[PDB]
Parts: sequence; structure tokens; C-alpha cells
Amino acid sequence: SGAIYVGNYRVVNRHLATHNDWANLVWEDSSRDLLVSSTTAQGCDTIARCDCQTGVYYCSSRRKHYPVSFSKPSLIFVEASEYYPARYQSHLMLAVGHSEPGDCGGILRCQHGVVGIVSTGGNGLVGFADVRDLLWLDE
Ligand SMILES: NC(=O)[C@H]1CCCN(C(=O)C(c2ccccc2)c2ccccc2)C1
Ligand SMILES: [Zn+2]
Repeated sequence: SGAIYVGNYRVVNRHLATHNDWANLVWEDSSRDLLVSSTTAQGCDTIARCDCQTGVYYCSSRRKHYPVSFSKPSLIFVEASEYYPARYQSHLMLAVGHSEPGDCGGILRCQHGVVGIVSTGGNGLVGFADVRDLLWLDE
């Protein structure tokens, strides 16, 4: 679990969004596994606006932060699950690293701020849904 709180927005994995998230829906995209809902309180997370390919992510399954090199945002095949059929998930960045179902929502960060959140994993890999292109999160 986990979310990004920036301004009057809450960014979560679309497959883990709550009834409240859907009742205050701003934008959602199944192909990116992202959902953004509105909030009453102000969020103090900074979003990175960069092309860094190195950062640090939080891994709940180990209660530890790990440094990773990650690929640029791209279309990657993701196996079928109870949330989606087999499909290509866009804006996804992969790294070699530990991840388990439960780690979704963990923040990936570089020196510029928040890069994305854990969205896929397994096989000694971890996939992050990128949020750096969502410029409206800041205005
Ligand atoms: N974006 C999606 O479509 C995800 C929806 C939830 C499922 N999913 C995973 O990748 C998930 C997983 C769960 C059960 C078997 C295999 C994989 C996982 C595993 C390790 C770390 C994070 C998540 C795909
Ligand atoms: Zn950066």
C-alpha cells in the first residue's frame, strides 16, 4: 500500500483505489494502473520533473529502502490478475530488485523528488508507474 500526496491530490495504484477515491475521482488510467483523487488537506510531496534513471524505492516487504537503476517509461507486458486481463501497461519503469504483492504504492524517489510508485514485480524485478509526465499535479 501507499500514495503520493501533492497539493490537493492523492495518487494511488488504480487497482488499490478506495470508494472515497472513486467518489472524488479527478483522473484514472487502467493502462497505467494509476488513479488520482481530490483531497481536503494539502499534500507536501514534491514531484520530480527530470529523466533520472537511478533512485531509491521503499520496499514494505523488507521495511527497507533500496537504491536501483531503472528503465525509461515504456509499454511492458503484464500478466493477467484479479484486477486486469493480460495487457501492456504504459509509462512503466523496471528495475532489478526485491518486490512482493503488498509493496504496491511504495515510493520511488531521486534527488529531484517523487518519480513513481511500485505497481508490478516478481522474478527479481520491480516495476514503477511513472508520474513525472503528469504536470497538472503541480498547478
Ligand atoms: N499493475 C498491475 O497490473 C499489477 C496488479 C496486481 C498484480 N500485479 C503484480 O505485478 C503483483 C503480482 C501478484 C500476484 C502474482 C504475480 C504478481 C505484484 C508482485 C510483486 C510486486 C508488486 C506487485 C500486476
Ligand atoms: Zn530526478
